[PDB]
Amino acid sequence: WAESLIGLHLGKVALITGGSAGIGGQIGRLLALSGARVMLAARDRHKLEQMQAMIQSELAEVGYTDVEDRVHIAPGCDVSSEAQLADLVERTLSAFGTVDYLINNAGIAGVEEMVIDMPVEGWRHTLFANLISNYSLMRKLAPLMKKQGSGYILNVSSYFGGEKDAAIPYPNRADYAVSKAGQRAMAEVFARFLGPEIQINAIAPGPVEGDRLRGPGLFARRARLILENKRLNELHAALIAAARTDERSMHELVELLLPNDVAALEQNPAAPTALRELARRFRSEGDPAASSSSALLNRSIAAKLLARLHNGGYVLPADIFANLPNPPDPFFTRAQIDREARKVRDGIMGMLYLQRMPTEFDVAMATVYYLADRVVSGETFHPSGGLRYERTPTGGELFGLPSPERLAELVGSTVYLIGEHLTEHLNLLARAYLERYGARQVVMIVETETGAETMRRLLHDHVEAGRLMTIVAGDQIEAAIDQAITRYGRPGPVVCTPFRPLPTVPLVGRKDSDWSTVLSEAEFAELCEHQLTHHFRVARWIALSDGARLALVTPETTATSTTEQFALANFIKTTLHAFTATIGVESERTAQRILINQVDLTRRARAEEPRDPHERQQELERFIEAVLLVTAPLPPEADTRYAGRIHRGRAITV
Amino acid sequence: WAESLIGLHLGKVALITGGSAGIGGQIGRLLALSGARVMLAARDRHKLEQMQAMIQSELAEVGYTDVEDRVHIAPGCDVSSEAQLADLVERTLSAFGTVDYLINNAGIAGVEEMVIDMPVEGWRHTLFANLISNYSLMRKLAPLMKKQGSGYILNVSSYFGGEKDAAIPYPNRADYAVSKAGQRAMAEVFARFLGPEIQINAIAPGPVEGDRLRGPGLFARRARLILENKRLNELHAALIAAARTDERSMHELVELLLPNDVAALEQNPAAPTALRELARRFRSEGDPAASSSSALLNRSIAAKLLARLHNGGYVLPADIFANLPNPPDPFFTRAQIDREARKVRDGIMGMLYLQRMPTEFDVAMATVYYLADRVVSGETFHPSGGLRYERTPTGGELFGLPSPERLAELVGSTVYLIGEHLTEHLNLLARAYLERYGARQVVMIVETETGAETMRRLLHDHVEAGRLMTIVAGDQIEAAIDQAITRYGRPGPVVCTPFRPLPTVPLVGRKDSDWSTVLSEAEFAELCEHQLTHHFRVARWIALSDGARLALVTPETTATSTTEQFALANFIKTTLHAFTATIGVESERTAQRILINQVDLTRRARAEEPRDPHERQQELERFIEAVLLVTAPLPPEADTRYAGRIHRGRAITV
Ligand SMILES: NC(=O)c1ccc[n+]([C@@H]2O[C@H](COP(=O)([O-])OP(=O)(O)OC[C@H]3O[C@@H](n4cnc5c(N)ncnc54)[C@H](OP(=O)(O)O)[C@@H]3O)[C@@H](O)[C@H]2O)c1
Ligand SMILES: NC(=O)c1ccc[n+]([C@@H]2O[C@H](COP(=O)([O-])OP(=O)(O)OC[C@H]3O[C@@H](n4cnc5c(N)ncnc54)[C@H](OP(=O)(O)O)[C@@H]3O)[C@@H](O)[C@H]2O)c1
Repeated sequence: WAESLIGLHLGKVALITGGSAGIGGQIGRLLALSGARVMLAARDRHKLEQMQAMIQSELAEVGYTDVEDRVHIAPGCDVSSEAQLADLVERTLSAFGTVDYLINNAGIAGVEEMVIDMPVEGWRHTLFANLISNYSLMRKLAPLMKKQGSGYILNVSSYFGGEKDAAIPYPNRADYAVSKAGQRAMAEVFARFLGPEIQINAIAPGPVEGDRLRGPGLFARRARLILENKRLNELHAALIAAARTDERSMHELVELLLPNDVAALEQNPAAPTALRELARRFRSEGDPAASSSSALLNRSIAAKLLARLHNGGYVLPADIFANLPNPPDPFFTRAQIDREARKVRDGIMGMLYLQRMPTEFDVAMATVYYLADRVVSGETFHPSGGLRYERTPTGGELFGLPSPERLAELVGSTVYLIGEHLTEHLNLLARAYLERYGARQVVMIVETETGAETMRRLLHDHVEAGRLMTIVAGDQIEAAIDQAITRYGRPGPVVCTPFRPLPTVPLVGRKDSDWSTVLSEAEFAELCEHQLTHHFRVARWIALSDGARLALVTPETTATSTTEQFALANFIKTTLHAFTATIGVESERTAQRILINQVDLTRRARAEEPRDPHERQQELERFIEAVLLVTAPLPPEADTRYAGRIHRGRAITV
Repeated sequence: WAESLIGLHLGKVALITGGSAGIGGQIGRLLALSGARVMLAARDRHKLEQMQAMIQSELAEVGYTDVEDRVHIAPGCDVSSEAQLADLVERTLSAFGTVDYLINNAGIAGVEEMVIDMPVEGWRHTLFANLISNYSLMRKLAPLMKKQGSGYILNVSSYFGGEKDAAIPYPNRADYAVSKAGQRAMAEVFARFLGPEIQINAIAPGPVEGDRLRGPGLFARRARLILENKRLNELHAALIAAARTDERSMHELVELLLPNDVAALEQNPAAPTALRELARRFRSEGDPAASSSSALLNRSIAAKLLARLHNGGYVLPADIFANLPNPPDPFFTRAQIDREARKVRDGIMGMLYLQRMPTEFDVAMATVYYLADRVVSGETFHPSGGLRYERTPTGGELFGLPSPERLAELVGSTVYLIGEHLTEHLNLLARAYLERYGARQVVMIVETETGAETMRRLLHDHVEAGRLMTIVAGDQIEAAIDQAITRYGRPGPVVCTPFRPLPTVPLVGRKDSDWSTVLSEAEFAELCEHQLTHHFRVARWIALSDGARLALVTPETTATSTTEQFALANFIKTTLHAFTATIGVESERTAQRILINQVDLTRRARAEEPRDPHERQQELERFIEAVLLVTAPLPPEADTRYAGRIHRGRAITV
């Protein structure tokens, strides 16, 4: 079977991250059988040595000599650490010289939580390990590839990273979905800069049979979260619903859960109907051996609940769940978790056209044959069948304005605008809301005092009339939104624009250059912070603000933007669609059920941009219409199952 | 080099259409070296024998025995002929038994004209050869594949067939682009039915170095058309412009071109400014050795011009260009055609990220490795780099209503509605136009008298008031539009809905069945006639009707549509986007510059469909808004280069 591999990749040096197990282990193994010298990078030393030994043995059986020189290892390499990536490259270069193939395979599962329960640092950690690491390794190895006249960058993405012009929601996995989408987008936008010497593609496999999924594996962990998230979401919504029709504070309502007894809560006449009906449901649909049928929650679900309530603005002591009786193990039975795990597996098998999952060997084989193709760049290869998940087309240009009825509902509204560098857009938008649609007030949340002064001057008349308020956020956007809430009231429309413009630096260096001016690894992390994390932070906080309609706005491209700006802006556009689409679906699972959509100021081609002042004014009017379409209120009566998903997770191009 | 191929496809029977040359010749050759028994199908016998001999010789050099049994030929096989496809299968089955791989490689260039100059039969011929032939061959070979428990259908599509959720315009190649898009869509929708036994994918190569493109090849033919279409479009527009400001009939204006002398026309004081400025330009920008600088046209361009004028409704004798002096050869010089051909080549090389074209061997190699992958279905593999052409995202759901100003311009308008089976949609739309937007009249163009009576009854009040007229088109839609023009005046909005519903037959048969109830090869041709050719015919005619705004409406899917209806409707949706996007770009090249866009009543998932009467009414209101958005007039002042392309070739999902 290995005879088709002999000489396929002979004379090539390949670097494989996550090379000690899974798909990466198989890629490294098959590249070695193909004639390549491979460097396998991962954290655990033993796992790497075991894999190195297995490959070296196979290579000897096949007929290779000096097998120790063909398979090297780089232990203690966590891809989320920049210093560890710099050490990887130095170790690889000293061992084999110039790297031909950079296989960006490592990809952590991530936080595995809904955005509202996702810590910001946990989201940053996923981006560092799965996305930023890919640029960092390319930045270090592409100068040597360009100098020798050839190279290959392969990013191992996923079916759940979506596609060109379509986003795929991945509920509970937004950080992961964004990182996968960014790996594909990197191949798409850097292709033109890296060519003709370097090829850059992505692989997007569908679900793969192996340790990651089988194990507690991804399926078993997803099963436990389904049951944990079900208990959390049901408690959260019922407490929010009770708060609307009850005189007691959230503190007093949460106190009713302290005996942590499902039966006692159901039988409590002093408890609101919403909480009593909830207790009825827990005992009625639960496993009697599971303590989750007799107890409302454990300290872990209690901590997730408290954090949601605190983020939502409810005043509760941090020690409210300190004396909470801990339920005896198991909270969820083996029977419950296994039933849920098999339902996850069956659902995936039913979606696959071939009704079978590939093995890691199957994916790696297809990838290794694909790597021999020298005439393709900027593409996403699908080595295995994808699912039947919802695809959200991104980039619709033909749209109108919402109905006059929806527009009339903006009269007396509270509008929040977030931004700084887009001064024209912010001034035009605040004026349309106050002058055309009779909004009561606009709260202009800027980054700096210089930004606050620029806006107060541009909007002087509305400032003096008390119609426009300014807040300086700095790097504390959540606390600034909390200041906006206490001081001016909860918002209706929320327009989130980036505080920073895109950088204007080269994306590749000249063949004989040191690449010293090229976008650094730190600058790429900064692009992600300002153009991705910025919106994630706002969306995470605004998702618990009842009645909000959030518009996530991407950077602006013009007829005079540099080619590098076009690349980075299109990289952002695509990566953010994954986030917008995922949180769009997650919103339906919460009691607030806010609207979240994306308005794109970025286009693919320079030719499509306005060229004269009339065309510029048309573009600026389209921006107002696009923002109004996603921020006008969708009446409760109209928010049906059908119309609800139409008004969430969409992206429109100005 | 062939050692990596040994045993890769051993024990497989492959059928390759267009197997005597190009990419197909290389696929057959490489499949044979891989261990497969190959049947090569094409028209010319000599070309097939030459290829068969070359492969058999290589096979012997590599070490194979009984080489004559491994490579067979099927001459006189034109894929556009159904009878010839039935003979192909019988010949292949008798030679090697069950076919494992059906390689649908044959793909004719097509008509190579703008839609307005594209004969309807020429468009049908491309669909028969490039698309219908693919279903026909699958219909004959898939029962044997399913019975043996394995099979593979590979459709050779193109980069110019677009992608999932994105259309790519291919000006002058609409028939070809549609056929390519349909080959990809076939893989996408049949995957779930054909699995788990049969795999179905498409390959979408970008431009390929070879005889097709080099030759007179595709580049040289495209160069000659650029110069021919330039002379035709410039003459056509100038004659249309002159007709607006001149007292003379089109007949009398065309008479000024009869001396066929560029100099005499420029120097003619009796000729309108538009024609005199045009003559100035021909002499000024022309090659002096080319008779196109001294003569206005030849009989070929004169025939294309006359046909446009006749289709546009101008009264001219068929013999107007009978006595036209024929210009001496060359009409366009070698220097002119070569300059244009190299500009086509340079433009393609500049768009390719790798700045190089693959060879036929490169594409075929990548394809043959791809064919070994057993764990992927419903995908489009890109074996070579694509261009940087405009991508039109298709399926935007978030849209509003046009401005009240644009809406107010519908007062007193002439509306044409084309349809029959969508009775609810036609009645609702005609009522909105007449009752809500004060349109003067609606002309309801149906297929049959039974359809006319159904509509006259549903719209009885508007019929009696003289506000709703009915026309019975039959299979003569162009003549019916001409009857509408003479009798009721030229239209503003034109809503083109299919006359026929989608069939409700199985798409695959049971493993042990005869497949006798499965959608036949004739029924698939009929689907294409009613759901693709129907809109093409209307769009081809309406493109010359000044002031028209055309909406192409796809079939309807509901929460109760069969799974087969969902597949065929999604097949249509995607295939039509290619047409809409192409004609969208072509419209800018004409003097009429009408709007053409697509409104989709088809969705990908059943779950997205309305489930109750309230959700159904919301869906029906969205249909009205979507149609209004594409049929409200775009004022001349607003039709800028920027805003013009935004309002053409788009597709929105209801
Ligand atoms: N499995 C699927 O169904 C599937 C489908 C589509 C896409 N993918 C993608 O395919 C890639 C590989 O997936 P897989 O299934 O092979 O995953 P896996 O089994 O989890 O991969 C584990 C490998 O990655 C290493 N690794 C884990 N965390 C690391 C870190 N922080 N830094 C460096 N190495 C690390 C592991 O060793 P250490 O723990 O010692 O570091 C081991 O070598 C990922 O990019 C994933 O997103 C997977
Ligand atoms: N070339 C490119 O740049 C490119 C790029 C993307 C996609 N494609 C696609 O790739 C496929 C093959 O293209 P190619 O470049 O190899 O084309 P090609 O050189 O024109 O292919 C010619 C081959 O097809 C046969 N053929 C032509 N018309 C036929 C008909 N009516 N019935 C049966 N066989 C017929 C020819 O033999 P006879 O004349 O004897 O019949 C010969 O075997 C097509 O589907 C094309 O759309 C090509």
